[PDB]
Amino acid sequence: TGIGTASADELIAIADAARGAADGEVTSIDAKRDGTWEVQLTTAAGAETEVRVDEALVASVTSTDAADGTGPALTLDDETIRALVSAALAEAEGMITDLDVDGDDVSPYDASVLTSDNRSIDIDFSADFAVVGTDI
Amino acid sequence: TGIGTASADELIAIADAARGAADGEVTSIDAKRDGTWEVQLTTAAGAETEVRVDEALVASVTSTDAADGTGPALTLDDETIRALVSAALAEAEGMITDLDVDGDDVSPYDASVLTSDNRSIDIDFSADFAVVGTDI
Ligand SMILES: [U]
Ligand SMILES: [U]
Ligand SMILES: [U]
Ligand SMILES: [U]
Ligand SMILES: [U]
Ligand SMILES: [U]
Ligand SMILES: [U]
Ligand SMILES: [U]
Ligand SMILES: [Zn+2]
Ligand SMILES: [Zn+2]
Ligand SMILES: [Zn+2]
Ligand SMILES: [Zn+2]
Ligand SMILES: [Zn+2]
Ligand SMILES: [Zn+2]
Ligand SMILES: [Zn+2]
Ligand SMILES: [Zn+2]
Ligand SMILES: [Zn+2]
Ligand SMILES: [Zn+2]
Repeated sequence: TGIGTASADELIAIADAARGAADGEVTSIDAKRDGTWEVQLTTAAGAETEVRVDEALVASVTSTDAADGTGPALTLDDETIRALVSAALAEAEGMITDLDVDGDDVSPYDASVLTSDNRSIDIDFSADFAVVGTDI
Repeated sequence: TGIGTASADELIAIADAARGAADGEVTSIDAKRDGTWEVQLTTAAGAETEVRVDEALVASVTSTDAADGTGPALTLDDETIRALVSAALAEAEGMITDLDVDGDDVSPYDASVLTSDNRSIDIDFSADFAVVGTDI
């Protein structure tokens, strides 16, 4: 794939990840061909560790709104995210920026595509994943 | 920046990160302009949570080699990674694939650049960060 990075900041992040999984100072950062990195740490003594370092996602709660006093009928289960992402990218090419199942019940799903133009396209979909609305 | 993704797989990863920080099924995935995502989860009851989701790096130990029976004189401290990454990219443009301070003592530092050509350039540097060697 596109193995490697041009970012000192990323390499430093990868050194830092490894630095907290084992003792010793960093003596090698190496891109494996899957997408992961191997970092070698090395103690004053000469003890070598090898640390795998992967892209992770960390999730922290930001807000909260207790029960108004209805759950959701539909949801962004894995099926549903994959449908919307095709449907949306078919209708307009670019980066997906928003998916929601909030909607207005006859258009239950929404996606926002961002485009080279830096022009946002708010797309509206039927329960059956057909385009029913655009806003460019 | 390049806000968004064309990857259902990434959105599903982001939904999954959030799914494990709070209860409820996912009803919104939204890219914030820093680089993070907000996921809204929603319980059967109607309780909304918002979850921040960031790029993280996770580090797991892979191997180990106890003391042969010398630590490292030099190391890839943050200073040193930033020097090598410029020095290397100056000498040859592309993605950095390896940094090491193993070397042969008169060339204490090494970098590997990967290039559009898919041609690897193994570069060799003095303690003073000058190029002393290439291998194309
Ligand atoms: U390795
Ligand atoms: U990621
Ligand atoms: U909320
Ligand atoms: U949204
Ligand atoms: U938000
Ligand atoms: U990253
Ligand atoms: U090792
Ligand atoms: U290396
Ligand atoms: Zn609130
Ligand atoms: Zn899943
Ligand atoms: Zn489903
Ligand atoms: Zn709608
Ligand atoms: Zn809309
Ligand atoms: Zn071993
Ligand atoms: Zn640091
Ligand atoms: Zn230093
Ligand atoms: Zn060398
Ligand atoms: Zn070399």
